[PDB]
Amino acid sequence: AKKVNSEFLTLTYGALVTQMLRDFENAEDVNKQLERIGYNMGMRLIEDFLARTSAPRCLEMRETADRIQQAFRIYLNIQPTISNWSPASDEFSLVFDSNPLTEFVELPPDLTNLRYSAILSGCIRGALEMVQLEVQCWFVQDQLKGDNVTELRVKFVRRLEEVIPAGED
Amino acid sequence: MSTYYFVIVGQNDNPIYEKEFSTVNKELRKEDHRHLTQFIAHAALDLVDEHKWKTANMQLKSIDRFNQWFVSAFITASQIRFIIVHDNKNDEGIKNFFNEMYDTYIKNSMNAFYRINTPIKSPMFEKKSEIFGRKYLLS
Amino acid sequence: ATLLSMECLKTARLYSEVAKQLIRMTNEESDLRSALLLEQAAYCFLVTQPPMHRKYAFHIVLAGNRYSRAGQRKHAYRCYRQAYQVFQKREWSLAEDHIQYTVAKQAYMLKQLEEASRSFAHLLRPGSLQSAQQQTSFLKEYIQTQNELVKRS
Amino acid sequence: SQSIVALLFSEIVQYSQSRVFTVPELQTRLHDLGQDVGTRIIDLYFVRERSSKRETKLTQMLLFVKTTVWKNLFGKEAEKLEHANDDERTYYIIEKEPLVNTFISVPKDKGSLNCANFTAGIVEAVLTNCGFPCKVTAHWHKGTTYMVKFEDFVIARDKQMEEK
Repeated sequence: AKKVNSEFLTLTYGALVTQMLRDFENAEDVNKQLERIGYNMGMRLIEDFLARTSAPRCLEMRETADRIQQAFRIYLNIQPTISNWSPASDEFSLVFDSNPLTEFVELPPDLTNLRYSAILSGCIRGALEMVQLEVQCWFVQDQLKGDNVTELRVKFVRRLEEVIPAGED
Repeated sequence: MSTYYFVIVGQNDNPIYEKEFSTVNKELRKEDHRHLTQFIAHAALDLVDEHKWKTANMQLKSIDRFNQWFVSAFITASQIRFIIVHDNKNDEGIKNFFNEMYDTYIKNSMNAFYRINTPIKSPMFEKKSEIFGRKYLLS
Repeated sequence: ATLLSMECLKTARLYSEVAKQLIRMTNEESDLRSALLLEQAAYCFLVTQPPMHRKYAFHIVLAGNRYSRAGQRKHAYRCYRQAYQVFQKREWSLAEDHIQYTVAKQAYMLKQLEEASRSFAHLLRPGSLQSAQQQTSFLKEYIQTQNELVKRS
Repeated sequence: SQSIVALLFSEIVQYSQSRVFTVPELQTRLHDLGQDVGTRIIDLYFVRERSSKRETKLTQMLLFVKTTVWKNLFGKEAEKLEHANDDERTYYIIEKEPLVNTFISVPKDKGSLNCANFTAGIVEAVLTNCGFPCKVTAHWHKGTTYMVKFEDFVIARDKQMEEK
């Protein structure tokens, strides 16, 4: 029954963001720790995303893109769209349509340096850590910032696994 | 005509946010009248306490009188007080007009940045106030 | 008639009624009789319950003007004092600031300056949205507190 | 989903544990966050469930909150609402389902209280904004219960209203 309301989680997250900003005036630290907790969630979250689909780690990067894409539909019940691949064809752009945590939560223009929902941008980080595929991942257009629809840019950097599943570590 | 003027009285009884809906005149005297109407917000506060203990509904039509002004009081589940001072009443529309500003204030509520009696600063709510006032009261 | 009402309802503790009919009286019949009856009805309105001094305060100073106008000095002065004390009880310095500018006009000549000085000091123009006449007023407050500093130094 | 909320809330709790050097005011942080969420939960759930209708009767408003907040937050309305006759200021709302243990929780050896306090703070904010300020304490009595302590002023207004 989805056992949650988008509003409910939105309230919890907004209150938490309020809490950090009340803790540290500088948005730099709130961004740091929010990406830290995004990493933290993304490590355990993949343990459930792989509890349903037993996809092989990475045959190709488009497989990773579709995996992370379906992840949000599993959790946040939104379908992102993958596009804008390089001639190198390793990176990509990913579109989040509607963000439950965002829904009518305005941000102070005196707080612009904050990356509000970057937890997801870090969750995939924490996710991509686990499968031994670290990634330079972040946003190029933010529906939060005033852009039309959310758009995160994924630059994969390097692998951590050999012909054995154990891989380098 | 009625010199409609809206004011917020917070949970902790401190005033929050005003919004004129009157014709343009006597603005220097309107500053003193704004002091007056904040005092009237306190007086409303006091009376509407017991008067809302008399009832259980959202709208308490009009309570206080000052020989030219009418005071219309709206109570919410947020126990906010939304007050209009106005020479001649327009209550029939403002019942659901208060309901709509209620819904907008809820929108602000989901914005966790806006908090308990935390004074209004968002342009969104200000432009909502402008469009709604030009709709019914300021008209 | 209203006074007998006052006393007899005071023999019933339900002062609320006579509070309301005395406050509806006191607007009229004079600008002086209106004033002392304003405070009569006012403190009586406060007899039933200590709080909700709000309109109490408002009309008692908006009658303290008339008290300075056409009243015997001890009663008008007890007006000013009790009104101002009621202000400080639940502070709200906004209109208290202008009435303390009046405190200053009676302090620039008679009363003590430091009270007006600190009153305007707590208003603290930036962040309190003062106006052109208010900035000039706190210039004059600087003048009065200059008198006070000079007399202290 | 459930894992996302359960985890993410867990990081609220433990990041507070980071900024907090002891049990009790850690629990106080949990209470404060529950307040900051309930402070809008209240008037959201007002319109959509209470049909935008106020309940001056402490019993009726408290019962309706018991149904609504639990029905939408955690699905199952709390089992029982009780009033203690010895102390009319102090009533109980027992919720056998632990909302902390929905995300099965820490050993309560190094600590005592949990997300139970967070939902207790939610309840307390709902009460204090409904015009019924109160103290809501999570208690491991008969499992999860929330003891509610009404201000003598509030319960006195109630008793006076309960003079028909």
